[PDB]
Amino acid sequence: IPTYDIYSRLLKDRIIMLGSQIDDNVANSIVSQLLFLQAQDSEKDIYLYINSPGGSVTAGFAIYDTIQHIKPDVQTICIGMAASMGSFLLAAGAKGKRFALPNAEVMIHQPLGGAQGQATEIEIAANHILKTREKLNRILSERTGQSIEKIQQDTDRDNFLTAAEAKEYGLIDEVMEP
Amino acid sequence: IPTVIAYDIYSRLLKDRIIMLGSQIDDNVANSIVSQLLFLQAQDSEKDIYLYINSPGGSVTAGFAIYDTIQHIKPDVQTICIGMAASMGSFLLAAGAKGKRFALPNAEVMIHQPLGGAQGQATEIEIAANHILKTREKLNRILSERTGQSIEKIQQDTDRDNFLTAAEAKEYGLIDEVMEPE
Amino acid sequence: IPTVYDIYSRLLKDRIIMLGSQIDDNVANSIVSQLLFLQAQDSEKDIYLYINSPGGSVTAGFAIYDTIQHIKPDVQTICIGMAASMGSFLLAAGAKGKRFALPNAEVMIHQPLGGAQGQATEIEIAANHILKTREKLNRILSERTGQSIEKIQQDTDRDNFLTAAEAKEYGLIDEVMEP
Amino acid sequence: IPTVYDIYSRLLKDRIIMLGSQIDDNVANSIVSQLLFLQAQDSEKDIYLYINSPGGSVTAGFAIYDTIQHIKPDVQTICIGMAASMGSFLLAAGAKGKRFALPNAEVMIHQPLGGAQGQATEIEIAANHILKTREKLNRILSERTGQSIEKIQQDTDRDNFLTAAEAKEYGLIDEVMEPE
Amino acid sequence: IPTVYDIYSRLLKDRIIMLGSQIDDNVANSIVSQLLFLQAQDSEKDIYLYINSPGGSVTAGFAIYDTIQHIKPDVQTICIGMAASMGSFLLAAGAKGKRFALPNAEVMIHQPLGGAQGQATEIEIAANHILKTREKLNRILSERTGQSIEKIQQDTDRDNFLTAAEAKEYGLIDEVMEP
Amino acid sequence: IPTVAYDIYSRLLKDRIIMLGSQIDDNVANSIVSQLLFLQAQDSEKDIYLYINSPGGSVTAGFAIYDTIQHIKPDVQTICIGMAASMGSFLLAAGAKGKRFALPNAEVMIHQPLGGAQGQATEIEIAANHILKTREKLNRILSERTGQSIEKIQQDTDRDNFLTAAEAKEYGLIDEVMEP
Amino acid sequence: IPTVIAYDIYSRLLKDRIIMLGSQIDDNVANSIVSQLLFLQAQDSEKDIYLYINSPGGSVTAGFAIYDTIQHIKPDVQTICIGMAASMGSFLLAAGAKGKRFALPNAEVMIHQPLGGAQGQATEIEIAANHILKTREKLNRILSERTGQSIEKIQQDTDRDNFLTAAEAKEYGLIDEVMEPE
Amino acid sequence: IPTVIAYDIYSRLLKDRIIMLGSQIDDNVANSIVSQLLFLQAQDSEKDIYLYINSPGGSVTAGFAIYDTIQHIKPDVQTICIGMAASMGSFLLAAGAKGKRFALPNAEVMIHQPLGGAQGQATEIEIAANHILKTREKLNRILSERTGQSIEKIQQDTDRDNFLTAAEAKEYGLIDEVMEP
Amino acid sequence: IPTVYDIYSRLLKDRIIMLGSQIDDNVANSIVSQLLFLQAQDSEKDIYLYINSPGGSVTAGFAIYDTIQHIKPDVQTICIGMAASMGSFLLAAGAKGKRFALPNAEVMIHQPLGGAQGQATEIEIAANHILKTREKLNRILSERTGQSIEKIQQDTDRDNFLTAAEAKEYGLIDEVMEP
Ligand SMILES: *[B]([O])([O])[C]([C][C]([C])[C])[N]C(=O)[C]([C]C1=[C][C]=[C][C]=[C]1)[N]C(=O)C1=[C]N=[C][C]=N1
Ligand SMILES: *[B]([O])([O])[C]([C][C]([C])[C])[N]C(=O)[C]([C]C1=[C][C]=[C][C]=[C]1)[N]C(=O)C1=[C]N=[C][C]=N1
Ligand SMILES: *[B]([O])([O])[C]([C][C]([C])[C])[N]C(=O)[C]([C]C1=[C][C]=[C][C]=[C]1)[N]C(=O)C1=[C]N=[C][C]=N1
Ligand SMILES: *[B]([O])([O])[C]([C][C]([C])[C])[N]C(=O)[C]([C]C1=[C][C]=[C][C]=[C]1)[N]C(=O)C1=[C]N=[C][C]=N1
Ligand SMILES: *[B]([O])([O])[C]([C][C]([C])[C])[N]C(=O)[C]([C]C1=[C][C]=[C][C]=[C]1)[N]C(=O)C1=[C]N=[C][C]=N1
Ligand SMILES: *[B]([O])([O])[C]([C][C]([C])[C])[N]C(=O)[C]([C]C1=[C][C]=[C][C]=[C]1)[N]C(=O)C1=[C]N=[C][C]=N1
Ligand SMILES: *[B]([O])([O])[C]([C][C]([C])[C])[N]C(=O)[C]([C]C1=[C][C]=[C][C]=[C]1)[N]C(=O)C1=[C]N=[C][C]=N1
Ligand SMILES: *[B]([O])([O])[C]([C][C]([C])[C])[N]C(=O)[C]([C]C1=[C][C]=[C][C]=[C]1)[N]C(=O)C1=[C]N=[C][C]=N1
Ligand SMILES: *[B]([O])([O])[C]([C][C]([C])[C])[N]C(=O)[C]([C]C1=[C][C]=[C][C]=[C]1)[N]C(=O)C1=[C]N=[C][C]=N1
Repeated sequence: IPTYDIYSRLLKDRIIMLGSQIDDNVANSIVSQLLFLQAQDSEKDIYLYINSPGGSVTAGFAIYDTIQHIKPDVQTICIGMAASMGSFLLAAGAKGKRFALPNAEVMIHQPLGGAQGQATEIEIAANHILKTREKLNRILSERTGQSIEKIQQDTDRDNFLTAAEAKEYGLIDEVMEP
Repeated sequence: IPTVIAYDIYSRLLKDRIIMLGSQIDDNVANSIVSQLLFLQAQDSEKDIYLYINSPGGSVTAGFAIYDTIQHIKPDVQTICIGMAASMGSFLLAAGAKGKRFALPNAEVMIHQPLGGAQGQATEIEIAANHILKTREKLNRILSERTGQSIEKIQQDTDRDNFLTAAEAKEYGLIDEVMEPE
Repeated sequence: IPTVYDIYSRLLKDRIIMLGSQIDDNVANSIVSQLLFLQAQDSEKDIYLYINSPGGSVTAGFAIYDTIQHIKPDVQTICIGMAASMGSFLLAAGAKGKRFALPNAEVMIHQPLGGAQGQATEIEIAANHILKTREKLNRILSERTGQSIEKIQQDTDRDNFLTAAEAKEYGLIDEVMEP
Repeated sequence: IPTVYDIYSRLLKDRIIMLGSQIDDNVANSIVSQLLFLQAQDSEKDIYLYINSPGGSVTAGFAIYDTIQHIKPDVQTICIGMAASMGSFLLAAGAKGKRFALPNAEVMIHQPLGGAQGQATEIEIAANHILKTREKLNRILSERTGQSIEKIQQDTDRDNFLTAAEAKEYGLIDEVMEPE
Repeated sequence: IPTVYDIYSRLLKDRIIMLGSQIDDNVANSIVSQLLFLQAQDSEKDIYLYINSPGGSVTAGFAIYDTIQHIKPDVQTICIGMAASMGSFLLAAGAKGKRFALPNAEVMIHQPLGGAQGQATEIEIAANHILKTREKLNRILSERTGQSIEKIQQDTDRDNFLTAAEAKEYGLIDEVMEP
Repeated sequence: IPTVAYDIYSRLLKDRIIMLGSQIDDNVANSIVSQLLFLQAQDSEKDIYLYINSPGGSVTAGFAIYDTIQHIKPDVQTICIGMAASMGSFLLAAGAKGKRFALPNAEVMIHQPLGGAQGQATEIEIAANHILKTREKLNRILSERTGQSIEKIQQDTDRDNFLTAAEAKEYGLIDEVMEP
Repeated sequence: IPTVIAYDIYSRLLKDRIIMLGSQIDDNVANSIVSQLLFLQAQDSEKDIYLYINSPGGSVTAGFAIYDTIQHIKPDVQTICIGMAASMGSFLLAAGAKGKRFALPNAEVMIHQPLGGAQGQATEIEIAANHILKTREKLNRILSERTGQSIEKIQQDTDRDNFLTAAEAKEYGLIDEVMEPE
Repeated sequence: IPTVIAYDIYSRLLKDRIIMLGSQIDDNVANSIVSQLLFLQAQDSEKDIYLYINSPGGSVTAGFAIYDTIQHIKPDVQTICIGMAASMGSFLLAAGAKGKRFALPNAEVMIHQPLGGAQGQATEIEIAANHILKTREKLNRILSERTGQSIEKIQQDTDRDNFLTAAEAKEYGLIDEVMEP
Repeated sequence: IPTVYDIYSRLLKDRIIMLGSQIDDNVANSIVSQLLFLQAQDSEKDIYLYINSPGGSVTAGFAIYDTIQHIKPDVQTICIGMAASMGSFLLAAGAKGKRFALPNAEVMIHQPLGGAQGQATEIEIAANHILKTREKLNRILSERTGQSIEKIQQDTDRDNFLTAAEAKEYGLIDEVMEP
């Protein structure tokens, strides 16, 4: 905001700041930043700070798949709160390089959505959101080491975790101490 | 709206065992129709009742309050479609006493599958989808019994809005006769 | 609005029905109930249906139309002011020889209007339905006026305003009621 | 709103109809029904139509106009307050010799108003219709006032306010009713 | 709202009319109908018109004004609360000698208000009409109060509030009604 | 709306029939409670028939009805038509034992209470404790009325749970499916 | 949108012949994408262009502005689905250079039939219905050519919303490869 | 929105004599397109101009500001339909230099009669009706000149919305060539 | 909007001013500022004012009109699209011999529009003002076209649409610019 703006100045040092809800506009910007940083240097780590209430699942997967596709390691650092698709992206950082600050919060839960129309249309929408949850649970299981059954049970309702609990859960690797 | 020497016009027709269904079907309408049906049975459990239907449809459970009351009471309930019987309106038309389901010649009948909505967590959406799918299975089973068509044919024919003339509704089994002028 | 009965209830006692609004399911339900009541009171005496209406729902209009044709009494139709769209269709539906308009009353005919929203498949279903509805209206209007279906189709493509004398020449009414 | 009957129903018992609002289909249907009822009660006795109206729908006004001319009784018209637009047309439609205005009542005449939207072909249809409607109104008003159609056309091009005395000079009424 | 008849209908039985609202065409239609009804019942007995009104439409007020002057009975006018604008004009229109205000009633006089929109020619027509309406009001108020038209014009250029005693001095009423 | 002078519902009340056919709020409960009290005063022994087609509503309003049913001397039969959901299914289960019915295609739905809380953490805690105690109260009564364990009721009301009339009988929410 | 040593991030990617289509498709978006394609061809008529697609779809005519420009220009336009390619977005994904249409492993693809509206006289509704049906036939024919699926199968599979994984989109022929991590 | 170095993408294309119409046509759009056409004639009075058209149409008088400017200036203005050219958009497509009017293969063209509104006194509605009818006659006369169809055929073919494929638009005379790859 | 100058800034370098909107105070102050700037750059060279405008505020238009007459350079006016109301007034205000319209440009002339609300005295003031404003516009338009004031008054009573050829015949422009 102070004028580079401050975010452009941090991007020069390979730091991307996610500090909002995740929608297609945010995801397209984050993806473009990741591809640019890879083009600048395919070896150096990238740092993705996350303070986000979540957002669109498909927008989040644009970021997730780009993180996994590019050559650089992407460190993830939770400040404030990583909720919903934000906590999914926090867990998507390079293994060994996923962090939270000591008073940061992590929240996990199941996807939300809506369906309107004919019974046949509602069935299609329900099957899609159920398949999307299975996809999220399968990946979270791979990234945390927890069973798919445990992820399913633990996301049935809003589940708030301290930074220490998120490390225990396998969502992060370390609580970043001063 | 007008008054007869004092009854409003619908109260006057109710004295002759005629019930007019001429609106969307919601709980308020169903409560009134059920009450009229129970009242008419208490007055005379043998005489026929006449239910005129001009309705775009409405709530499935409100329609089933009327449907079940029709089947519970002793009097035959004749159904007469004027104008249009759509959605739950055509379901109630088909629910009239066998042999006593009618449509006037230019009345229209429309059948289709139920509509609804669901919002919230994936598990809540799944519960709502399962509920509306089961409701459709229930409606199709009854319509099959009342029309003679197979459940599979009902399912195919209600996937989208399906408009029938009075003559087509008779051929389908939704009514027994097209009422020709007296 | 005034009391004597309200004024419309007082006229109903003399077998007069006033259709003086847009035609919707509520209006059709009331008119059909009045027609059925009058037939039950006396199945031989004429009924008088005054029409001042901009039109309205086609299915609501057909509830009235089919009830007129079903009951035993002749239903005279009398246009005052304007009978447009489904209003002019009901005007033409009165007992043959007993369809009237006052000298400065206006009659308007046109094709049905509607809407469709959604998938291409759903728009196609809605279009086929409104087109079949137009064919149904045109066939009946042809029968009631003596005009060919082809002429009715041409003459309803756009709004077509008729004077009372032109409505008689067209076959929508039988007589212009003079003082 | 007072009860005696409400006050209007009580006056209707004495063959008086009160027009005190804009003229739309609901008002016209009521007035036509009152006129038909009064003729059925007695086809010989006069009816009195009081008019305080800003005007309204032309077709609704013609429902009233044609019913006045159709029925057997003379319909006296009495302007109180203001008879504007379709209201002044109905004032002039009273039985000749029995059209009145009170001394400070106002009369306004002007041409019809309307709207049109859509394709050029549709706008043309709507324009032709309102122009034919104006010709019809002007022709009848010429017959009822004795003024030429050309003068009626000129005098209604814009809002034209008349005193009661001016309305009598114009032929819209027959007499200014002075205090009894 | 209470019932005895509702309270106002009960007062009308004793020839009392209550004007307690803004004056519009609906109110004038009711007041005029009550005046005609009372004259038809008895053309000699006085009528009592209570006035608590902020004013309203000039033509609606003149419907009432001309009916008061037309009918045979004397119409006493009694201001309670406030008689403003067309309300004070109607107060002054009561039978001479029978116009009253209660001691703390307020009277306000001012010039007409209106609006005009459109072409210059239309604005000119509207301005001429409201100016001619103001001249008519001033001429009648001059006759009713005994004040010159020139004085009425000056005293109504802006809102002019009067006590009951001042209204009597002005000629708008004849007496302040004491207990 | 029709008249028999009685409206149709007043006419049914003469035969000890009460129709609950809307959402349950304080106004509806006030009306139902008053009808129950009136019927007891007319005849303290004869059965009352309460038809239920309701999506539910306020818990405290529902308990005004519930406690009145249990307080009065007459048995209250409950008859579900259409749908008895949420507090509606609670009241259906509250009818006199042996006299709780559903029509064959009527639906029953049970779930836990819903609410909201806003303000300071202390205020949110008070509101949360209140809705949890309210849920425990509902579940304890439903367990007594159905014969199901409290643990099963809690399990079966965690989310919306739709039951057919035959399933509602098997569950213990009603005693019989009313056949034609 | 951050700035780079001065470019905004998207202008910086355009320097390397990368176009980001990351919103609903309307005339404004199509004007921008078409102008970028024309500019890139003018810079170099031989080098590939990369079109990233994360779009819920949008206007069919706006999508065809982009589609026809992709086919008209000389460079191959690679298409890469990230996140979701739905409706006209999945149609443009399938429009990339054959062999150079990609989706990331967790990207979603959705296909369905066109949506629209019609209001007015019966003859106007008929004109609008005929137009949207002809538009659907055009989309299906091109999608058949681009995927290898029959027109009949496309019609069947787009009757309702049809969600596909990246792997299923490859089997369907909408893309050529699922891009696995580098 | 993207920048080329500094030009926005549309300014960079204008440097190569390309004008992009990609919106409804209102006075603001017409002011901009007229200004670009004047500027390009000032930069070079001989070289062709390329006007891409993807437009639902819009104001007739705004469209005529563009139309008259195309005919007035010395350079040939090529018109290229991408997406859709409807209503005044198809009128402008047909207004390009003869032999240099193009549509891409899946571009749509739609022709129809003008739309408008009128409110007020009968005399004002008559003035408004006469104006829109004269405007329709003007549009039909010019479209006849530019397509080679008779005025009577243009009138009949524009009574309702009339959608054409690119190939149908060429046969009609609205364009000269379907641009193939 | 096209930018490196925007396109309008580039045309201003060549002494071209583009009027392409309604005329309000913001537009007038921009146009006046451009005219004054151009005069300061070169007081001898012509200025070109393109006009496509539905009109607007009379006083804003007179800010432009008086500036055109005040500065030394000839201001050519060129109508493209439509010059209506104050737009056609400004079109007629260009240097004599240098007022143009393109062949399919339209010109519309009519009387001023406005509004007035409040006391009768206030409506009278507003009516007198718009009437004097119309007299001022007609007198200037008479001078710039050669038509009598009486003819201008008659021809602007309602909306009067003119082709470019008719506007030349009327005297609002000097030439229809052919290709
Ligand atoms: B969360 O709350 O951020 C969650 C992500 C996940 C890891 C549990 N996101 C969602 O549940 C979103 C909510 C949303 C709906 C609509 C617009 C934007 C965001 N859901 C989806 O993206 C969704 C919904 N239905 C089907 C598929 N995806
Ligand atoms: B119809 O359109 O009348 C139809 C009845 C038919 C298929 C026999 N009714 C419905 O589909 C209604 C629509 C509706 C929704 C919400 C409020 C009122 C009406 N559906 C339901 O009643 C419904 C929806 N979801 C689940 C169960 N029931
Ligand atoms: B008219 O204008 O009254 C006309 C009747 C005439 C052609 C004999 N009615 C309609 O066109 C109505 C308009 C309408 C739309 C929506 C609500 C109410 C009225 N159309 C229909 O009733 C209709 C019927 N079937 C299909 C589509 N529209
Ligand atoms: B007046 O102002 O009441 C006037 C009557 C006068 C000329 C004898 N009436 C109208 O101009 C009405 C206005 C109106 C429009 C819409 C709803 C209600 C009233 N005009 C018409 O009735 C009309 C308009 N266009 C065509 C035909 N009739
Ligand atoms: B007053 O404020 O009541 C006043 C009356 C008079 C005795 C000075 N009335 C008006 O000025 C009204 C205001 C108004 C009320 C309701 C509708 C419209 C206007 N003015 C008019 O009645 C009127 C009369 N002729 C022209 C314009 N306005
Ligand atoms: B149900 O949905 O009818 C249910 C009743 C129960 C037996 C499962 N009712 C509620 O959950 C209501 C919802 C409501 C909220 C606000 C106003 C009206 C109704 N809840 C309560 O009444 C409630 C909520 N919080 C605390 C106490 N009571
Ligand atoms: B999709 O949902 O994006 C779809 C494209 C197709 C490949 C399945 N687009 C549409 O269905 C659009 C929806 C829309 C409507 C209105 C404005 C913008 C977008 N339809 C159309 O573009 C359309 C509608 N009717 C006729 C022709 N084209
Ligand atoms: B079209 O749909 O773009 C069409 C152009 C023509 C070639 C058939 N445009 C119009 O019909 C416009 C529509 C419009 C109305 C109002 C504001 C903006 C656009 N009509 C006019 O420009 C018009 C309307 N009435 C009179 C004169 N011109
Ligand atoms: B026209 O429509 O541009 C016209 C000018 C013509 C007669 C040469 N202008 C006006 O009539 C404007 C309309 C307007 C009203 C309100 C805001 C903006 C524009 N009228 C006036 O500027 C005006 C001037 N004096 C008094 C009242 N109105």
